[PDB]
Amino acid sequence: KLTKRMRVIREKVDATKQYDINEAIALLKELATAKFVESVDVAVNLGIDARKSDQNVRGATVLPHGTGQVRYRNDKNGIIHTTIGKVDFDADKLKENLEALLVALKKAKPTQAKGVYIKKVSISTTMGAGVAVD
Amino acid sequence: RKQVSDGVAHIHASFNNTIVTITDRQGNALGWATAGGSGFRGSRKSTPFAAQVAAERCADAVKEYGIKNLEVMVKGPGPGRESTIRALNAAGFRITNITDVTPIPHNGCRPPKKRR
Amino acid sequence: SRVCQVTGKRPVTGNNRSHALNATKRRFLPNLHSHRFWVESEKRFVTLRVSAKGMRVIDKKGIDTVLAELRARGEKY
Amino acid sequence: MQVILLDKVANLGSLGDQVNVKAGYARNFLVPQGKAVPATKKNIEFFEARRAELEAKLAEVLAAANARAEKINALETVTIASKAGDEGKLFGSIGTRDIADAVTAAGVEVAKSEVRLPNGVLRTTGEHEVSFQVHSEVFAKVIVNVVAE
RNA sequence: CGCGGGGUGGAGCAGCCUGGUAGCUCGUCGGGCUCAUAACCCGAAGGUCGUCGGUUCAAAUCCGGCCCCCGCAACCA
RNA sequence: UUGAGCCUUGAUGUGUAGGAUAGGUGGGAGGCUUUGAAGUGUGGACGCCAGUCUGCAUGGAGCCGACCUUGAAAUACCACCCUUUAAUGUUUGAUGUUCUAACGUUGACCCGUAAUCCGGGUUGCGGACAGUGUCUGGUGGGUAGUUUGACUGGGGCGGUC
RNA sequence: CCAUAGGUUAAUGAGGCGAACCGGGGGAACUGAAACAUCUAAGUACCCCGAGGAAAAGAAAUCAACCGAGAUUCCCCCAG
Repeated sequence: KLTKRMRVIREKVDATKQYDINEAIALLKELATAKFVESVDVAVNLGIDARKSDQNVRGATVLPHGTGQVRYRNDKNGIIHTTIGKVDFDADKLKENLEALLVALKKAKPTQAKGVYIKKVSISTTMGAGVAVD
Repeated sequence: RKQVSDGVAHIHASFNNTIVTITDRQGNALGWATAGGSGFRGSRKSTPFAAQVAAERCADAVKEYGIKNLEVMVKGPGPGRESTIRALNAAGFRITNITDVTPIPHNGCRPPKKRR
Repeated sequence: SRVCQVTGKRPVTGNNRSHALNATKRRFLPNLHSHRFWVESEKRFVTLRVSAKGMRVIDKKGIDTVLAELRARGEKY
Repeated sequence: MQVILLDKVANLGSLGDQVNVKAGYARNFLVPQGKAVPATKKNIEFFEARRAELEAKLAEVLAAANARAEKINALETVTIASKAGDEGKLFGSIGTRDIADAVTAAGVEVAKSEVRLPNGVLRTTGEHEVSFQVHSEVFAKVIVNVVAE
C-alpha cells in the first residue's frame, strides 16, 4: 500500500509513541513534503457516549490566528474533526490555537458525559502522519 | 479447502433412501447429499430420480475441494444404485472404476420376520 | 501434634459464623505436610513437618539457619 | 525466586544468570543437585567474585572429564549371555543394572544412573542401540547383542 | 430493587447484533386425486416488524423510555 | 495445539443511481514515476462467484484530483475509528502427550534387631495427579437448638381477630 | 567409604503432693430477653498445662493536643 514519499513520512513520525507539547508543531512542517500550501487536520477524541443523544457535541470557536471562526460537528463514532491552521505558520502561533479549541470543549462538555472527557489528542498534516499530544 | 485431487464416492442405496457421500481416498468425508434432503418426501424418496438429484446436489458442495476423478463403491439394493452413478458421471467427474460392496453375511444373524 | 517445626503454628479455635450469625466452635488447622529438605552442609536430607508459610521462611533464610534454631530449642530434627 | 546458576541448564540459564524461576523448580531440582544456589548477596559475591572465574571453568573440566567417557569404550560392542527360550524370547529380561554390570568389566566404570535405553527395558534378542547420557551435552551410543544362553 | 436480554400474519421460530431489500410451518379455500372414502401433491389468501422520539440518504435494526414476557442473584425494616 | 485482551502492519466491507465487492467523518486539490512505468503471461488470497487483489518478470518510464449522473467523495495524499479478520510480538488461561526431582507407596530386598510397629537405604510403580490446609457453591433430620397464636358456653374442627 | 541413626557408661536435673490467689491452652448450658435463633448468661462453671511466694504486666512505633504529660499495676472519680 506504501510508496516512496510515504515511507519518508513514516520514518519521521513513529505511530507507537505519545509526544509532548513543544514537539508537535516542530515536526508538523516536516510532514508536508509537497510544494503547495497545505493544512493541518485536527482529530480530537471524545469520552462521550455517541450512541446516546444527550452527548452529541457541536459548536464553534473564535480563532485569533485563523486557518476567523471555524465550525465543527461530531460523528456517531465518537471523534470530532476540523481544521485549525496551515503548515507554514510560526511555531508559537498554533500553540495558542490548539489551547483555544480544546478549552472550548471544556465549555461544551455534557453533564451526562460519563467517563474521562479528553481521551486522545493528535493533530496531523494533510499529507503527513499523526503527531500525538499529551 | 486443503485441495484434494482424488476421492471415492460412497453410494448407500437402500430401499427407502439413497444417501450419497463423497469422501477422499483415506475415508474422511468431504460432502454429502441425500434424496430426502433435496425435498422428495414420502413415496418419491425411494425413487431413482430422487437419486439423480442426490448425485447432483453432491456433485456440488464439494467444489471447494476440487476433485478431478473418483471411484464409485455402491452399497445396498436400492431403486437407484445405477441411475445415481449416471448423474454423477454426467455431472463432470471422471469415473475410474465402479465396485459393489453390498454387505451380505454368511448367515450371521437372524433377519426380521416382519411384513405379513 | 499438628505444630509446625519451624514457625510453631499450632491449631487455633474460632467460630463458624453463619448468615444468621449462629456461632459454632470450629478449628483452624495449619497447612502442615512433611517435606524432605536437602541440607547442604551435612549433604543429606532432613525431614521436617512444616507449614506452607514455614517453607517460605526456609528459602528466604538459610535452611541451616533454620535448623540452628531448632538445635537451640531441642526439637529433634 | 532470583537464583544464581552454576551449570548451564537445559532451557533457560547460561551458567551464571539470575533468572526468576518457580519456587519448586529451585528448591527440589536446582538446589539439591548443585545446579544453582539461592540469590542472597553473600552467595552472589561468593559467585561473581570467587567462582565467577574459578568454579565456573572447573565446571567445564568435568564436562571434559566425561568427554573422556565419550570413547573409553573403543569397543562399544559388549555381548551378554543370559538364558532365553525358543526363538529369542529372554526368560530373564535384563534391566539397566545388569547392562552396566557388563561394561564395568569390559570398559567404562559407568554406574546405573547414566544408561538410557529407549526401546523398552530389553525383552527381545538381537541388535540393540544403547545410549549413554553421561552429560547433558554429549551422547554416546553402544551397539550390544544378547545371547540365548 | 439492579445486571442482562426477548417482543414479529391467528400462532411457534427466523433475519436485526455487522442499518436501505421481512422469510418459515401449521390452521382455512380452488381443486387436482380414485367407481370413492383416506393418504398425498400443486396454487392462492394473510404481519409494512409493540409503540413514541433522536440521528442518518434510509430505522425492524443503533440509542433513549413506556407496556411489559420473562432468566435470575438476591430477599436481615 | 487452542480461546481471549492488546499493539503494529496489511486487508475488510456489490438497495440503487452506476466507470466504483464506497462505513462515518474529513483536510485540501496534486500526488504519482525512473530508491527500475501503463498494459499482460500465471498461480495464489478473497468470492452476495459481482468484480478485487497480487509474488517475479518480458515490457520500459507512465498513471490521473476537481470536471459528471449521486444523499456522499474518490485507500492520487492523509487522520481518528466502526464491522469483518491476517501475520507478529506479547500476556495469561483452559486441554492433550512425555518426563522426574516434590509427594504417595497398607510392592520387593537390606539394616537398626532374635521385632508382621516405625525410621533409614537401594530399587520397582504411580506422579505433579493423589491427598491435606484455607476460602467457596451444593447436598445434608446423620446431629443439634427451637418455633408451631388467641378467643372459644371444656378442648378439637369450623369461624373470627 | 567416610559419616550419621543406633548401642553402652558416667555426671547433672526433672517426675509426685498441696486450700486459695496467678498466667496460658480449651470452654458449656440452665437462665434473661416474659417464646426464641443474634445477643445474654460468661470467657463464668469445669478440664488442662506451667511457675512463684506472689504471679502477671512494664520503661512508649503511648496518649494528648497544636499548650503539654511521661513504664507497669492497684484504689477512688470520670459515668451508668
